Amino acid sequence: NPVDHPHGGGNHQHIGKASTISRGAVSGQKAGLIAARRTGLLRGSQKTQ
Amino acid sequence: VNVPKTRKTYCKGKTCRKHTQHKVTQYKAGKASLFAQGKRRYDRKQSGFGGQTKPVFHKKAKTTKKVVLRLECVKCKTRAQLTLKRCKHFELGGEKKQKGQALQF
Amino acid sequence: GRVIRNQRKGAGSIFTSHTRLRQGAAKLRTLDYAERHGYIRGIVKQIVHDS
Amino acid sequence: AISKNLPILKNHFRKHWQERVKVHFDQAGKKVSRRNARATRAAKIAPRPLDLLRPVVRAPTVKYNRKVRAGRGFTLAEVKAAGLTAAYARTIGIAVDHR
RNA sequence: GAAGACAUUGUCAGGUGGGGAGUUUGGCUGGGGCGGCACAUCUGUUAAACGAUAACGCAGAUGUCCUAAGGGGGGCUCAUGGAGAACAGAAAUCUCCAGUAGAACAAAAGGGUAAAAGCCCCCUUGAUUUUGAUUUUCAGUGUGAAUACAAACCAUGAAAGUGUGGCCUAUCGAUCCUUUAGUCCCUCGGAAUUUGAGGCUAGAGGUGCCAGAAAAGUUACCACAGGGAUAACUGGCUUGUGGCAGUCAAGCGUUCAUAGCGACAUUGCUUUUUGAUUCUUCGAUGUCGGCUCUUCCUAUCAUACCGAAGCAGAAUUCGGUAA
RNA sequence: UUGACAUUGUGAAGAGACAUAGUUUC
RNA sequence: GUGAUUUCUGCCCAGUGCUCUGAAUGUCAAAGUGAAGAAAUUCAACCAAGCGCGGGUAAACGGCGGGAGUAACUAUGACU
RNA sequence: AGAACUGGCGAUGCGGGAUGAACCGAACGUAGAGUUAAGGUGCCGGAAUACACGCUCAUCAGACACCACAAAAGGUGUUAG
RNA sequence: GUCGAAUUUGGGUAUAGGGGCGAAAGACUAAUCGAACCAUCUAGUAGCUGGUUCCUGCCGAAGUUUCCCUCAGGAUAGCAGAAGCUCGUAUCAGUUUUAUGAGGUAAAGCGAAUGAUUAGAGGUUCCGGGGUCGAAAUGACCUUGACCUAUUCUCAAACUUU
RNA sequence: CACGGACCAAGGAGUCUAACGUCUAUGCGAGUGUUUGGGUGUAAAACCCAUACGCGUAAUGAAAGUGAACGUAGGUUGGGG
Ligand SMILES: C[C@@H]1C[C@@H]([C@H](O)CC2CC(=O)NC(=O)C2)C(=O)[C@@H](C)C1
Ligand SMILES: [Mg+2]
Ligand SMILES: [Mg+2]
Ligand SMILES: [Mg+2]
Ligand SMILES: [Mg+2]
Ligand SMILES: [Mg+2]
Ligand SMILES: [Mg+2]
Ligand SMILES: [Mg+2]
Ligand SMILES: [Mg+2]
Ligand SMILES: [Mg+2]
Ligand SMILES: [Mg+2]
Ligand SMILES: [Mg+2]
Ligand SMILES: [Mg+2]
Ligand SMILES: [Mg+2]
Ligand SMILES: [Mg+2]
Ligand SMILES: [Mg+2]
Ligand SMILES: [Mg+2]
Ligand SMILES: [Mg+2]
Ligand SMILES: [Mg+2]
Ligand SMILES: [Mg+2]
Ligand SMILES: [Mg+2]
Ligand SMILES: [Mg+2]
Ligand SMILES: [Mg+2]
Ligand SMILES: [Mg+2]
Ligand SMILES: [Mg+2]
Ligand SMILES: [Mg+2]
Ligand SMILES: [Mg+2]
Ligand SMILES: [Mg+2]
Ligand SMILES: [Mg+2]
Ligand SMILES: [Mg+2]
Ligand SMILES: [Mg+2]
Ligand SMILES: [Mg+2]
Ligand SMILES: [Mg+2]
Ligand SMILES: [Mg+2]
Ligand SMILES: [Mg+2]
Ligand SMILES: [Mg+2]
Ligand SMILES: [Mg+2]
Ligand SMILES: [Mg+2]
Ligand SMILES: [Mg+2]
Ligand SMILES: [Mg+2]
Ligand SMILES: [Mg+2]
Ligand SMILES: [Mg+2]
Ligand SMILES: [Mg+2]
Ligand SMILES: [Mg+2]
Ligand SMILES: [Mg+2]
Ligand SMILES: [Mg+2]
Ligand SMILES: [Mg+2]
Ligand SMILES: [Mg+2]
Ligand SMILES: [Mg+2]
Ligand SMILES: [Mg+2]
Ligand SMILES: [Mg+2]
Ligand SMILES: [Mg+2]
Ligand SMILES: [Mg+2]
Ligand SMILES: [Mg+2]
Ligand SMILES: [Mg+2]
Ligand SMILES: [Mg+2]
Ligand SMILES: [Mg+2]
Ligand SMILES: [Mg+2]
Ligand SMILES: [Mg+2]
Ligand SMILES: [Mg+2]
Ligand SMILES: [Mg+2]
Ligand SMILES: [Mg+2]
Ligand SMILES: [Mg+2]
Ligand SMILES: [Mg+2]
Ligand SMILES: [Mg+2]
Ligand SMILES: [Mg+2]
Ligand SMILES: [Mg+2]
Ligand SMILES: [Mg+2]
Ligand SMILES: [Mg+2]
Ligand SMILES: [Mg+2]
Ligand SMILES: [Mg+2]
Ligand SMILES: [Mg+2]
Ligand SMILES: [Mg+2]
Ligand SMILES: [Mg+2]
Ligand SMILES: [Mg+2]
Ligand SMILES: [Mg+2]
Ligand SMILES: [Mg+2]
Ligand SMILES: [Mg+2]
Ligand SMILES: [Mg+2]
Ligand SMILES: [Mg+2]
Ligand SMILES: [Mg+2]
Ligand SMILES: [Mg+2]
Ligand SMILES: [Mg+2]
Ligand SMILES: [Mg+2]
Ligand SMILES: [Mg+2]
Ligand SMILES: [Mg+2]
Ligand SMILES: [Mg+2]
Ligand SMILES: [Mg+2]
Ligand SMILES: [Mg+2]
Ligand SMILES: [Mg+2]
Ligand SMILES: [Mg+2]
Ligand SMILES: [Mg+2]
Ligand SMILES: [Mg+2]
Ligand SMILES: [Mg+2]
Ligand SMILES: [Mg+2]
Ligand SMILES: [Mg+2]
Ligand SMILES: [Mg+2]
Ligand SMILES: [Mg+2]
Ligand SMILES: [Mg+2]
Ligand SMILES: [Mg+2]
Ligand SMILES: [Mg+2]
Ligand SMILES: [Mg+2]
Ligand SMILES: [Mg+2]
Ligand SMILES: [Mg+2]
Ligand SMILES: [Mg+2]
Ligand SMILES: [Mg+2]
Ligand SMILES: [Mg+2]
Repeated sequence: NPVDHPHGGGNHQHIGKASTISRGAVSGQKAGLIAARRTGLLRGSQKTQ
Repeated sequence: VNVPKTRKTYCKGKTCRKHTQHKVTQYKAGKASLFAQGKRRYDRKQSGFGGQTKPVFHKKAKTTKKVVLRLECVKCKTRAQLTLKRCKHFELGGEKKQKGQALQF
Repeated sequence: GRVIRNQRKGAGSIFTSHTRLRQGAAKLRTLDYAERHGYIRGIVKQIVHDS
Repeated sequence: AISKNLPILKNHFRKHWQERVKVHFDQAGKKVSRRNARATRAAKIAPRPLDLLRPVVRAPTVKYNRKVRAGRGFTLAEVKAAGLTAAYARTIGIAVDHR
């Protein structure tokens, strides 16, 4: 439920706002993809060039 | 409206005290100045904690402002405010109305 | 509302590491005179699971 | 809370003023007490009087300078002129004021 | 050993900060909401021939527009029509006749107006200065608007005159604070000069919820004080709508208004339709349907006895006494 | 989080001024 | 976040967020600087992060059109 | 549901309208006698089963303002025109 | 339902109220949970609901005006009481009469203005359209329109002389 | 067919205070107010009192400031006595 979490509540389950949260966010706010500089399925070879 | 850039009217200035020619111009403002007692009291009232400490107007309804003429006696220097009805369009430049002319092209 | 789960973690009450069975911390030898001028020999005496 | 043609009042009773009411029921008592003190001081203080010689002095400000009023003590000057030092004058029931 | 006057910490400053705090989230209303504004106003009507007068009554209008569309003076006469003149036609520009306004005067409407209040021209800034009285609205407060004078200075006209904005009836704004104009005037309290600041008089910056707070949502997790001044359910008035029944008889029915029907009209009844109302109940009168069981009504589906038929018989339809 | 000031000292090269001596500042 | 396995997992970075070896003469605090002033003060320049500009990102939040015609009956519409 | 003028009810009993806030009559100290209002007088029920001229017969008669409903349309019932 | 494990369970121990704890129900946190319990601030505020204690005598209302984040509340005026005070035939009046004004409702009117509305009759065209004669006509003849004249039936809250 | 009220005792709600408006009674009157205090006492009483102070006797201006007789302290009209 909302009391518990930024993600809580709503009549369907859903995040309702980008789950990529800023570095400068505050305690209580940082849930999900913190400081995420990209997101989505990683295509193609990784490995540090 | 368009009103004349000059105007012959009453001047109350002890020496003048008659009808003299005035230059017409349009009153503006006046920069704020801190050190007005109001700004001084406000500035203190807002220091420390407590947030906005005075009201802040939002429910605006007018879409005009009474225009005010500055009238200056070319002789006796002294000035005289006079205030016009609410209008939307004020010029005091020129272009007087013309007799009975056709519409152009 | 409430303090969320990932904040409660930090006060480590029910959240501290379960430690009872652990062998002890893993560590190289203190860097003494032997190890930094020569070498010193040991025997591995037991290799052992650490919970 | 505003009505009739009444004067506008300013009764400051918005604090817990009942916690600070001093009603002098002890007027008569303190008076007695006060009088007893004086009889005691008189008796202790042997033949001396109950008070010190105080000087004339002209009162301050445009409002009272018409009148003259008992001062505090006597100025190092006045004492000197009256043929005595201040240290003594003090032991003789005379008030002296260095300022 | 690493690190190094950098980190760190201390104080101010800018950014960010529903993680958290505190708060707010108009009114009228045939419930409330959505809508509209009857919330500040104007014209005509409702309005019952003085004045006043209500509804979410009726037909409209207002938050502007004008250096002339204000002020003065002279001259002129308008809408429309008839009869006339090359190109010229329904309509171009010319002339004469008729012409009470049938036009025009920013705008809503209503009043008003003809040597004008309209149209053309001439000269202009009285749309100015001071501060009172008065009428409407009214509390006989304010505001808005307006009236007639006093005291100036002007304009126009030969002049009497007229002119204190717009022919009249609408077109708008407190206290605090800011800003400007005014007199060169008062104060800064130990005494002065100078900046600065503060007063006094008159304006501008605005509150349209218009006598004038600074204000987003959600709650079906919900709470309180109340309300039958107020909705949802029975019940009451109503009966538009729904349902049922008539009168007239043009038609339908091969022929033939009325066997059976029945247009245009028109009179009713009913209260198992739905509306309309909001009288009772919000310190509670347990929703929908079904089950069970009683009783009642009749606008009768069957059963008894009848009358009618476009009733040969059989079948059916119409009607009566009948629950 | 970002800046300034204080904690804050010592050399050296290079810039910056009285306008190409060294007190000063980056 | 999604929810065993199997199989698949498309297009969209304009928006809201997140994020970057980006650019820079736009905005921009306190201190410090300069200028005027008898000073209080006023003005100006410089100027951190941020913002604005540029780039990345959907297994981030989320999104994934409307009208008009067109085939030898009609219908339908691959096609425009 | 909403206005105008008056009069009421609310705030008010009493007599009448059976009953009823508002209608009719009439406004109130405690009582005696008389006379009335509005409304009544077969019996309930105080008070003429009074007088007088007509009309009306209903196998769903009718019966007194407000008021507790009935219409168009019909009758060779009967009445007077 | 499950019953050999993400099993059941004792004691000890830790976590405390905008806090904990939560395989997530706003669940659980000592019959208390969408913020526990205890005391105090605290007799919290209440335009709202309830109640408000003897008798008789006299007088006796309002639900309307204006302003209000006003609409279950106030302020203002009115209506009411009390106290009287200055006077006294005096001056007074929810009335009439007489004289002199104002008014545009009811009625009325529409062969009177504006606006509606039924019917004909008579006129008028170099000029609205058709049609016959036509080479055409600013020609003639019918035709139907409008307009005009004198008539006719009917109407008005936002029409009107009266 | 709105609410409280089964019954009975006892308790149970416009108070006190600060500062006020009108009215009235009383004292004194251009004044008035003894009670902070002092004196004194038969001791919280009653009796007595000096200096101040408060309100009043002056107003009006934002202020600096100025500051109430032309006159029988006026004329006119009504006025009880
Ligand atoms: C809107 C702006 C300000 C407004 C006014 O200063 C608001 C103030 C009014 C007041 O008395 N006290 C306050 O706290 C707010 C005003 O007069 C306008 C013309 C100009
Ligand atoms: Mg949240
Ligand atoms: Mg969020
Ligand atoms: Mg959610
Ligand atoms: Mg989801
Ligand atoms: Mg000057
Ligand atoms: Mg540990
Ligand atoms: Mg006090
Ligand atoms: Mg208080
Ligand atoms: Mg004590
Ligand atoms: Mg002494
Ligand atoms: Mg440091
Ligand atoms: Mg926040
Ligand atoms: Mg919050
Ligand atoms: Mg509302
Ligand atoms: Mg409301
Ligand atoms: Mg409604
Ligand atoms: Mg609405
Ligand atoms: Mg209303
Ligand atoms: Mg209003
Ligand atoms: Mg207005
Ligand atoms: Mg007005
Ligand atoms: Mg009238
Ligand atoms: Mg009125
Ligand atoms: Mg007009
Ligand atoms: Mg004339
Ligand atoms: Mg003007
Ligand atoms: Mg006022
Ligand atoms: Mg006025
Ligand atoms: Mg004009
Ligand atoms: Mg000035
Ligand atoms: Mg000075
Ligand atoms: Mg001074
Ligand atoms: Mg000083
Ligand atoms: Mg000066
Ligand atoms: Mg000065
Ligand atoms: Mg308002
Ligand atoms: Mg208002
Ligand atoms: Mg608001
Ligand atoms: Mg809320
Ligand atoms: Mg019905
Ligand atoms: Mg019906
Ligand atoms: Mg019907
Ligand atoms: Mg017929
Ligand atoms: Mg037949
Ligand atoms: Mg036939
Ligand atoms: Mg039915
Ligand atoms: Mg009701
Ligand atoms: Mg109901
Ligand atoms: Mg209820
Ligand atoms: Mg009940
Ligand atoms: Mg019950
Ligand atoms: Mg029951
Ligand atoms: Mg029957
Ligand atoms: Mg039969
Ligand atoms: Mg037949
Ligand atoms: Mg039966
Ligand atoms: Mg029966
Ligand atoms: Mg029966
Ligand atoms: Mg740094
Ligand atoms: Mg995901
Ligand atoms: Mg799941
Ligand atoms: Mg997982
Ligand atoms: Mg694909
Ligand atoms: Mg593509
Ligand atoms: Mg995108
Ligand atoms: Mg700066
Ligand atoms: Mg999107
Ligand atoms: Mg009556
Ligand atoms: Mg009552
Ligand atoms: Mg009565
Ligand atoms: Mg009776
Ligand atoms: Mg009856
Ligand atoms: Mg009986
Ligand atoms: Mg009898
Ligand atoms: Mg008899
Ligand atoms: Mg009758
Ligand atoms: Mg008959
Ligand atoms: Mg919290
Ligand atoms: Mg709390
Ligand atoms: Mg805590
Ligand atoms: Mg839930
Ligand atoms: Mg408990
Ligand atoms: Mg529990
Ligand atoms: Mg209480
Ligand atoms: Mg309480
Ligand atoms: Mg209320
Ligand atoms: Mg009486
Ligand atoms: Mg208000
Ligand atoms: Mg009210
Ligand atoms: Mg009530
Ligand atoms: Mg009229
Ligand atoms: Mg009329
Ligand atoms: Mg009439
Ligand atoms: Mg007439
Ligand atoms: Mg007519
Ligand atoms: Mg109740
Ligand atoms: Mg009960
Ligand atoms: Mg008792
Ligand atoms: Mg004695
Ligand atoms: Mg004693
Ligand atoms: Mg004595
Ligand atoms: Mg003394
Ligand atoms: Mg005084
Ligand atoms: Mg003075
Ligand atoms: Mg002077
Ligand atoms: Mg005279």
